[PDB]
Amino acid sequence: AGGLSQLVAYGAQDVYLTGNPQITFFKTVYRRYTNFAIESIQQTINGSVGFGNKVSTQISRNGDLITDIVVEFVLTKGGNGGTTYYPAEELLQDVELEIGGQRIDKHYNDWFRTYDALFRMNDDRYNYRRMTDWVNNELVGAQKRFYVPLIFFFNQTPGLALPLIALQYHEVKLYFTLASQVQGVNYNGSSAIAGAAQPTMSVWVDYIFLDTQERTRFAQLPHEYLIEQLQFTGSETATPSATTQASQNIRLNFNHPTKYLAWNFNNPTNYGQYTALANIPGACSGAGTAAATVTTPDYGNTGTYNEQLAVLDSAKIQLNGQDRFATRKGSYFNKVQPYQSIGGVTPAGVYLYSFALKPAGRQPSGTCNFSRIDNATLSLTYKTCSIDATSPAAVLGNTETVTANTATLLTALNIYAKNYNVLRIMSGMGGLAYAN
Amino acid sequence: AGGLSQLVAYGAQDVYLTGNPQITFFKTVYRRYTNFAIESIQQTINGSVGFGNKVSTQISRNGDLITDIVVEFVLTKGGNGGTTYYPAEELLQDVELEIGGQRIDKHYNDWFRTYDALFRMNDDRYNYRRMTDWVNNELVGAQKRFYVPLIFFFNQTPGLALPLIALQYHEVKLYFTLASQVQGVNYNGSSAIAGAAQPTMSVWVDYIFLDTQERTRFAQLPHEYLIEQLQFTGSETATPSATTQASQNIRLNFNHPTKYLAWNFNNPTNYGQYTALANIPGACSGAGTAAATVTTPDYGNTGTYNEQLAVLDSAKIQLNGQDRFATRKGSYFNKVQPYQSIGGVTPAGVYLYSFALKPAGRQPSGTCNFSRIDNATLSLTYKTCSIDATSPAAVLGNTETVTANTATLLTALNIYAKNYNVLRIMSGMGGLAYAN
Amino acid sequence: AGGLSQLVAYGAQDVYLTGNPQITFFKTVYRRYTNFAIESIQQTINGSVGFGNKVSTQISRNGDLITDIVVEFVLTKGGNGGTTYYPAEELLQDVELEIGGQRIDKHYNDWFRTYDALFRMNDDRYNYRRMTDWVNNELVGAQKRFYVPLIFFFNQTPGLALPLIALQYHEVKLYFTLASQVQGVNYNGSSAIAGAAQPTMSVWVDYIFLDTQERTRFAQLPHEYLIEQLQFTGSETATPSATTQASQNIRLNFNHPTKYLAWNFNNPTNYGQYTALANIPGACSGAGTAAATVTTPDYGNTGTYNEQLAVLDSAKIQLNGQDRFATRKGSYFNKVQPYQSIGGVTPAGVYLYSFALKPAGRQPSGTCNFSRIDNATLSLTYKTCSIDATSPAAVLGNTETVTANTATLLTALNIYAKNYNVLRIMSGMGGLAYAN
Ligand SMILES: *[C@@H]1O[C@H](CO)[C@@H](O[C@@H]2OC[C@@H](O)[C@H](O)[C@H]2O)[C@H](O[C@@H]2O[C@@H](C)[C@@H](O[C@@H]3OC[C@@H](O[C@H]4O[C@@H](C)[C@H](O)[C@@H](O)[C@H]4O[C@@H]4O[C@@H](C)[C@H](O)[C@@H](OC)[C@H]4OC)[C@H](O)[C@H]3O)[C@@H](O[C@H]3O[C@H](C)[C@@H](O)[C@H](O[C@H]4O[C@H](CO)[C@@H](O)[C@H](O)[C@@H]4O)[C@@H]3O)[C@@H]2O[C@H]2O[C@H](CO)[C@H](O)[C@H](O)[C@H]2O)[C@H]1O
Ligand SMILES: *[C@@H]1O[C@H](CO)[C@@H](O[C@@H]2OC[C@@H](O)[C@H](O)[C@H]2O)[C@H](O[C@@H]2O[C@@H](C)[C@@H](O[C@@H]3OC[C@@H](O[C@H]4O[C@@H](C)[C@H](O)[C@@H](O)[C@H]4O[C@@H]4O[C@@H](C)[C@H](O)[C@@H](OC)[C@H]4OC)[C@H](O)[C@H]3O)[C@@H](O[C@H]3O[C@H](C)[C@@H](O)[C@H](O[C@H]4O[C@H](CO)[C@@H](O)[C@H](O)[C@@H]4O)[C@@H]3O)[C@@H]2O[C@H]2O[C@H](CO)[C@H](O)[C@H](O)[C@H]2O)[C@H]1O
Ligand SMILES: *[C@@H]1O[C@H](CO)[C@@H](O[C@@H]2OC[C@@H](O)[C@H](O)[C@H]2O)[C@H](O[C@@H]2O[C@@H](C)[C@@H](O[C@@H]3OC[C@@H](O[C@H]4O[C@@H](C)[C@H](O)[C@@H](O)[C@H]4O[C@@H]4O[C@@H](C)[C@H](O)[C@@H](OC)[C@H]4OC)[C@H](O)[C@H]3O)[C@@H](O[C@H]3O[C@H](C)[C@@H](O)[C@H](O[C@H]4O[C@H](CO)[C@@H](O)[C@H](O)[C@@H]4O)[C@@H]3O)[C@@H]2O[C@H]2O[C@H](CO)[C@H](O)[C@H](O)[C@H]2O)[C@H]1O
Ligand SMILES: *[C@@H]1O[C@H](CO)[C@@H](O[C@@H]2OC[C@@H](O)[C@H](O)[C@H]2O)[C@H](O[C@@H]2O[C@@H](C)[C@@H](O[C@@H]3OC[C@@H](O[C@H]4O[C@@H](C)[C@H](O)[C@@H](O)[C@H]4O[C@@H]4O[C@@H](C)[C@H](O)[C@@H](OC)[C@H]4OC)[C@H](O)[C@H]3O)[C@@H](O[C@H]3O[C@H](C)[C@@H](O)[C@H](O[C@H]4O[C@H](CO)[C@@H](O)[C@H](O)[C@@H]4O)[C@@H]3O)[C@@H]2O[C@H]2O[C@H](CO)[C@H](O)[C@H](O)[C@H]2O)[C@H]1O
Ligand SMILES: *[C@@H]1O[C@H](CO)[C@@H](O[C@@H]2OC[C@@H](O)[C@H](O)[C@H]2O)[C@H](O[C@@H]2O[C@@H](C)[C@@H](O[C@@H]3OC[C@@H](O)[C@H](O)[C@H]3O)[C@@H](O[C@H]3O[C@H](C)[C@@H](O)[C@H](O[C@H]4O[C@H](CO)[C@@H](O)[C@H](O)[C@@H]4O)[C@@H]3O)[C@@H]2O[C@H]2O[C@H](CO)[C@H](O)[C@H](O)[C@H]2O)[C@H]1O
Ligand SMILES: *[C@@H]1O[C@H](CO)[C@@H](O[C@@H]2OC[C@@H](O)[C@H](O)[C@H]2O)[C@H](O[C@@H]2O[C@@H](C)[C@@H](O[C@@H]3OC[C@@H](O)[C@H](O)[C@H]3O)[C@@H](O[C@H]3O[C@H](C)[C@@H](O)[C@H](O[C@H]4O[C@H](CO)[C@@H](O)[C@H](O)[C@@H]4O)[C@@H]3O)[C@@H]2O[C@H]2O[C@H](CO)[C@H](O)[C@H](O)[C@H]2O)[C@H]1O
Ligand SMILES: *[C@@H]1O[C@H](CO)[C@@H](O[C@@H]2OC[C@@H](O)[C@H](O)[C@H]2O)[C@H](O[C@@H]2O[C@@H](C)[C@@H](O[C@@H]3OC[C@@H](O)[C@H](O)[C@H]3O)[C@@H](O[C@H]3O[C@H](C)[C@@H](O)[C@H](O[C@H]4O[C@H](CO)[C@@H](O)[C@H](O)[C@@H]4O)[C@@H]3O)[C@@H]2O[C@H]2O[C@H](CO)[C@H](O)[C@H](O)[C@H]2O)[C@H]1O
Ligand SMILES: *[C@@H]1O[C@H](CO)[C@@H](O)[C@H](O[C@@H]2O[C@@H](C)[C@@H](O)[C@@H](O)[C@@H]2O)[C@H]1O
Ligand SMILES: *[C@@H]1O[C@H](CO)[C@@H](O)[C@H](O[C@@H]2O[C@@H](C)[C@@H](O)[C@@H](O)[C@@H]2O)[C@H]1O
Ligand SMILES: [Hg+2]
Ligand SMILES: [Hg+2]
Ligand SMILES: [Hg+2]
Ligand SMILES: [Hg+2]
Ligand SMILES: [Hg+2]
Ligand SMILES: [Hg+2]
Repeated sequence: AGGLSQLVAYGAQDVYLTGNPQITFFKTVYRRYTNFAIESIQQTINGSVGFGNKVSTQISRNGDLITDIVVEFVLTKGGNGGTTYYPAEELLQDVELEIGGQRIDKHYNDWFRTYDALFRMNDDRYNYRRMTDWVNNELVGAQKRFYVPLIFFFNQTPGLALPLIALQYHEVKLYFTLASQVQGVNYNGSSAIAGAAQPTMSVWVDYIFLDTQERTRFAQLPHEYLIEQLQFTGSETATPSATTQASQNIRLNFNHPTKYLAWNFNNPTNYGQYTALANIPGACSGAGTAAATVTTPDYGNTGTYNEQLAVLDSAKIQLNGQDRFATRKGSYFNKVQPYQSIGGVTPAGVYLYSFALKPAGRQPSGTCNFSRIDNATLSLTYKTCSIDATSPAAVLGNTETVTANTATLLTALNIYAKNYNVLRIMSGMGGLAYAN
Repeated sequence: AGGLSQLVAYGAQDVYLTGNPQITFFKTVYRRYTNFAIESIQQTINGSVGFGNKVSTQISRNGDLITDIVVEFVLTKGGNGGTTYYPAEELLQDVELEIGGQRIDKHYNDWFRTYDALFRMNDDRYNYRRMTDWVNNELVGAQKRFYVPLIFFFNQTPGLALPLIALQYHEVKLYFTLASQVQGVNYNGSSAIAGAAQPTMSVWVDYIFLDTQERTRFAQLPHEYLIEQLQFTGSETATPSATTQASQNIRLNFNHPTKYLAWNFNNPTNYGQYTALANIPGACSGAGTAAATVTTPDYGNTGTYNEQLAVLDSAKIQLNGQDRFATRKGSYFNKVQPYQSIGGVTPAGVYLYSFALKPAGRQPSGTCNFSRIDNATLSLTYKTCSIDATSPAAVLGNTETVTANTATLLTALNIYAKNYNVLRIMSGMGGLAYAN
Repeated sequence: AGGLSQLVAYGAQDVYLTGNPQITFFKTVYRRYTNFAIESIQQTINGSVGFGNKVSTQISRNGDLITDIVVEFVLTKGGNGGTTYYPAEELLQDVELEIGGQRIDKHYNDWFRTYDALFRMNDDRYNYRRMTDWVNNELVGAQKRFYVPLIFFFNQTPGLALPLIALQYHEVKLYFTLASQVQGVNYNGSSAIAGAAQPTMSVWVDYIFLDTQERTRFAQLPHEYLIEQLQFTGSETATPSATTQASQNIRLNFNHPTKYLAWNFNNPTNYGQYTALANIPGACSGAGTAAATVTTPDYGNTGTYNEQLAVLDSAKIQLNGQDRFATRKGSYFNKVQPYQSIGGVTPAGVYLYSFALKPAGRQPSGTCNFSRIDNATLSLTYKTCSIDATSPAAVLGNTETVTANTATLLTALNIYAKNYNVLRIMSGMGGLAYAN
């Protein structure tokens, strides 16, 4: 009886499962690895740290490899609860990775927002906001230390750790541009906050110290790294109409085998506003009260999952004038494409089309070579922004192809593409195999 | 100092960890794969799309393999906030997969509910409800597009992608039965909603386009696929008593090496009602107010994690009249079995017993061959449904082996079993190795 | 067009991705494994089950291997909503694993709390609280069955399943110490709850039944298992000042290759209180009301993510009087270290420093050999606990290096280290390779 009686229940169908076993689940043999040690070491920042200033850092050569890099910010609130939306993230307006004077990759604050909306999830995503925002209803004057993790290729997996020991004659530098205006810190809307403190900045790089055997191999041998890059093109959204469905074709200027496309429609006035402001809880300042105004967002709750507030009705991609796939609704690129390939949840206003089975995985799993495509076009059709944004009854009770009239503020269209490339390192110098 | 001083701290105990390294964490070699492309292509639906109608689709032969399949529904609300509970999921009452006239698998809406409660989790599970329900407090008349992803074997992993190119002489068809009554869409309780719109349906299949090398291999070579199937038997729950603990033995008519058993006790009147209605927040219409009534649920919040509202007190399985394991409480099959083998959270009223170490994984990891068992029995003991469901003090303050008196409405008992089988494909035809 | 036109877009850059394929994503070959069966079997408990009592269990030899072990508790509430905080977890004050009279590992209730805060996440972590607490606003007299899963080496992965069949001459025993006072069960603060029921205890061990081939191998062959252990040292926190920043150096008495360090500052009066009590929602009894008192916590909401309520300002580790790394703020060890190596979220007051790339993984990925270090020191600097804890305006609006004046109650400092060891099993006896 019990367990033993099930073992005896053996038949011909078990041959496909347990006939002549190859593995066992009850005796794992663990792999032995190369000895190493990790140390997070502070870097020197060249230039004056302040709003709207450009600063740079040349990575010191303390260890053999480098992996994670974190930027530390200390900021002080200028408003009360819900008046900030990822201020530390917005503050890092853009960050450039350079090896031997050659640009390897460059990221932007809006990419950090889009990456977080697509590829982070669950408690990890909430911990990320803890690192970049006030999430405890803090008031005016609250001061907090923030941690912005970089997400370049060697930051995302130790298997791509950048070998400083093999880059003897090439310096590795990071160029930072700090934002000038950050909501809830030094600016409230367009009015500056008097007495707002300048930010203080610190840069920390995690180093790997290798044993003698592997150290000598890294220094003497040539290396090839399959790395990822970011491509970004900022376009102007066609003005959506309250009487007709506007359309638009954007020529895609991308290169290299590309894993996926990701785009959003954002209002440049408000960081992360990817959807239309409306008079429903969390969609505008003072929503559901006598002070409701759809001109100003509920900053702490700028994001939403309500597809009704998204502006894109349908979209498709064309290759040399032919449909790459049949037109799908905007919700397909927001819900189904992340469901099929990511497995998290993406707020409305952020869209994905994946060429890869696993776009979040480092291992390649399907790409499109945009370097071999003469014409690539993103065809867009917008909803009819005819809903009264001040009426919750109208916003919460409407049809698929209409949206709030405040969608006309979503004037900026940001399209991102994540591609692969090869970083060859030999004779103390690094270089990308393909420029375009 | 720092990192380097830890490397020198080397001893005899490090031999088991780093002595003669086999792997390194800092130089990942990625695998090269076969070139391919994905395209989601719309299918033709034969038959009239409407409530209570049967429609079918014969998969067109555009590509070499097929993977994901999504059913698109457009629906209009008939009620306000919290008056729908997975309407798009319920609408797809059952879906049958057929290859060459032979049934390969068949799923049901209640299986989608049970699968979601057991194997989906976190943001992925919330994104799934976004695809199948209104989650933004929408009002009467709100119209939304829904996406119901199929979960047959080739839908769940690209490694089991169905090769249409190798099924030249066998058609692959899907048979859909649409529900007749869906709460919050065309029916409110048992009263039809006047002017309710018929649903519109669309079926999309993702195709894989293979390169010439692999294309020829798939078309000429014989193939064997280790696939999964669903077995379902619907039984009548024994009437639980308010004065004694009712018991019941259900003979299990299952076959094949089975990964796990999953069952629920549901009230057929309400979709997904797996627990007793009670006068506590979220457990009945107007709970905690003067309009509270335990005859009608809070539809938007039909599920619960409160074990007190579950009807099963204890259960065990018997093999040929002998205990397969000692009796455990119903909470064990709801909490511990998912904890030990799934790692998510399952609402009360859904129970699991796993024969596998990893029942959610496609790779087999332990099964029981129900084809070699003459008698398999699920022995059940029910709680004494003697709690006053209208009293929150009684519901929120009671003992282990009692439940709310409204548990007598949980009359339907659905038992599911997930088994393995072999799909052999050769000479343009597919066929299952084992029928029973 | 469509998918097929992308396949033709092939170039020289695709050689690194798809040139001469090694793998395919569309034909997974699953591994065949050794046949087995699982059975959860109840154990005998020696000694009287009660608050403050020590009981033990000698594992019966029903099967070949053992894996998961769960302790079942039945408890009755003595208070209303939010008056319990993981009572089943606290009740299991400490549990010792012993093989042949030799201690293999020993865990504590505070380790369960710290482990849950660091390595559990998402729905799994919420399901764990369902197994160890009331989470449905239950009132006085509610009785619930709880499940405390053990987390020794063979409990966490079946690949380390303890082979009873190979331990013929060594008994495997578990020694439990039950807590004497549990908030919300038999004690309210320091006042006992009259008529509180003694707990009832049950111990269940999951057995693996092996087939003849593998059974004989396990019984005759020598075995080596790479297992993990817990090291714990309890220290007294230096009294933090409201006028200066107190500091403290703790000599670390640890051994073996250690994966990570984890520590907290807790108030022994309240289970899991890792942060200072304050007059903000969820931080003290009756917070935000006329009955607010920072002397008593909101038990149901004892944890927090608000770094302001944490007492540690900065910390670093020293090796033989030299900095192992540069000083970082306490939030770094609470936010960044879990972000970089765990990927969840950790409440404030729990700190991590990892020597491993993946400290939650069983496969070793970097350790420090504390057996080869003569002096290891944790250097601590505390915040100035000068904030008026009774003032929400002061707590929610302050600077980085200050905390609430109630932080002086965080007098206990618990430091944990997770190390590796080798369990050798031969001739029917088990033994650890290294004692220190
Ligand atoms: C994003 O989503 C989150 C999750 O829903 C929101 O948080 C929730 O808000 C609703 C709460 O019920 C829930 O508990 C909370 O989780 C978030 O809302 C915004 O941020 C929260 C923290 C609130 O801000 C706090 O609001 C209270 C203010 O305190 C003042 O309140 C006055 C009524 C008192 O007279 C005055 O003395 C202040 O309070 C005292 O100090 C506070 C800190 C103590 O807690 C309190 O003790 C109890 C007093 O000390 C003794 C805080 O300064 C502020 O940080 C939201 O504010 C809304 O909800 C409050 C419950 C309500 O009181 C607020 O009304 C006040 O402010 C509005 C203007 O905002 C005035 O018109 C009104 O007269 C009153 O003064 C307000 O309804 C925040 O939301 C608001 O501001 C946002 C800014 O982006 C946005 O504009 C939003 O639409 C607004 O609703 C969401 O951002
Ligand atoms: C499942 O769990 C969710 C999470 O807890 C619940 O959502 C929460 O509900 C409590 C809120 O505090 C919280 O913000 C919310 O997240 C969910 O509850 C159900 O769905 C929500 C969205 C509510 O429904 C909305 O309720 C308000 C209705 O609006 C009318 O309200 C009247 C008071 C006004 O006079 C009238 O003008 C309407 O409002 C106007 O229109 C709305 C859309 C605008 O927002 C409002 O502007 C502020 C007005 O415009 C100017 C909406 O139609 C409806 O969709 C829950 O309703 C409960 O909570 C409300 C806060 C409260 O107002 C409700 O009372 C009204 O309805 C009840 C009957 O339902 C009447 O008896 C009462 O007189 C009043 O008219 C109500 O207490 C929903 O819950 C209810 O219905 C459920 C149906 O399955 C179920 O029966 C449940 O027990 C009910 O409580 C949960 O389902
Ligand atoms: C941790 O975080 C959780 C998430 O925020 C909290 O839960 C939330 O609490 C706020 C709610 O709005 C929200 O819905 C809920 O999710 C949690 O709070 C604690 O636990 C919850 C469940 C509440 O406890 C319940 O509170 C109501 C009590 O019922 C009595 O209420 C009286 C007003 C009635 O007169 C009396 O008849 C009782 O109610 C009747 O019985 C209940 C069960 C029925 O539901 C009710 O029907 C509607 C009546 O039956 C007809 C329950 O016994 C108790 O379990 C929190 O309590 C706060 O919030 C309540 C909404 C409010 O009513 C409470 O006030 C009562 O108690 C306080 C003292 O606690 C008295 O001073 C006051 O006069 C009144 O009697 C109270 O404000 C719980 O929080 C409190 O207790 C904690 C103990 O650790 C802690 O001390 C905390 O600070 C307190 O606020 C959080 O723990
Ligand atoms: C947690 O956070 C909450 C906010 O999120 C805090 O509440 C805020 O407090 C400020 C308010 O403006 C705001 O509305 C409120 O949200 C909370 O603080 C404590 O709780 C509140 C409710 C206050 O308690 C009340 O204090 C007044 C007492 O009444 C006496 O007042 C005298 C002036 C009269 O002379 C005397 O007769 C009393 O009044 C009478 O009796 C009361 C019950 C009747 O309602 C009233 O009717 C008109 C009178 O009837 C004859 C109340 O009993 C008590 O409940 C906070 O108290 C502070 O703020 C008050 C506005 C202020 O008046 C208080 O000063 C009085 O008490 C102090 C000692 O506390 C005396 O030294 C002084 O002479 C005066 O008597 C006081 O500044 C509470 O905060 C105090 O106590 C806390 C611990 O309980 C804590 O120690 C804090 O630092 C103290 O400030 C937070 O706990
Ligand atoms: C989508 O957005 C548009 C633009 O914002 C919005 O239309 C605006 O609605 C407000 C109105 O003042 C503006 O003129 C209009 O542009 C639309 O709302 C819905 O469609 C419009 C055309 C109205 O429908 C018409 O109602 C009157 C009725 O005689 C006529 O047959 C019908 O077509 C909206 O109805 C609302 O506004 C009317 C002015 C008002 O009279 C209505 O009250 C009647 O009906 C309600 C129930 O709907 C009864 O409770 C009441 O006693 C009375 O009979 C009503 O307030 C309509 O919105 C309303 O219906 C939709 C679904 O069709 C949703 O449920 C809304 O929540 C609900 O307000 C948006 O859908
Ligand atoms: C489980 O479900 C059952 C069935 O619904 C429920 O019993 C129902 O309770 C309501 C009552 O009207 C029905 O007859 C009964 O079927 C049960 O509740 C609990 O058990 C019953 C037997 C009552 O206990 C008895 O209370 C009276 C007392 O003299 C006697 O010694 C005791 O056994 C429930 O107590 C409630 O209902 C009584 C009618 C009422 O008099 C009680 O008030 C007294 O006690 C309360 C505190 O419990 C005092 O605040 C008050 O001043 C007075 O002294 C009380 O309302 C009992 O429920 C109560 O206790 C349980 C735990 O035992 C829970 O905390 C409840 O939340 C609480 O209401 C359910 O447990
Ligand atoms: C951190 O904790 C400390 C200790 O708890 C706390 O200081 C306590 O604050 C309360 C006060 O009674 C105690 O003496 C003090 O120990 C600190 O709060 C902040 O710093 C102190 C020094 C005060 O600043 C001073 O305010 C008066 C002003 O003339 C002077 O220039 C300024 O330095 C706190 O201000 C509060 O308490 C004062 C007694 C009161 O007069 C203030 O009201 C004035 O300012 C407020 C806005 O700040 C106006 O709305 C009001 O009309 C009036 O002009 C005020 O209540 C100061 O806290 C206040 O400011 C900080 C940021 O500096 C936060 O926003 C607080 O939320 C806010 O209350 C804690 O930061
Ligand atoms: C969106 O459509 C709404 C309904 O017509 C308008 O109310 C709104 O106009 C804005 O707000 C109103 C109140 C007026 O002040 C307008 O001048 C303003 O542009 C539209 O944005
Ligand atoms: C923390 O600092 C607060 C502000 O000074 C004090 O109120 C608090 O003192 C406690 O509470 C007050 C109300 C008094 O009762 C004190 O005796 C008590 O110690 C400090 O803990
Ligand atoms: Hg393309
Ligand atoms: Hg418009
Ligand atoms: Hg079986
Ligand atoms: Hg009953
Ligand atoms: Hg060390
Ligand atoms: Hg202090």
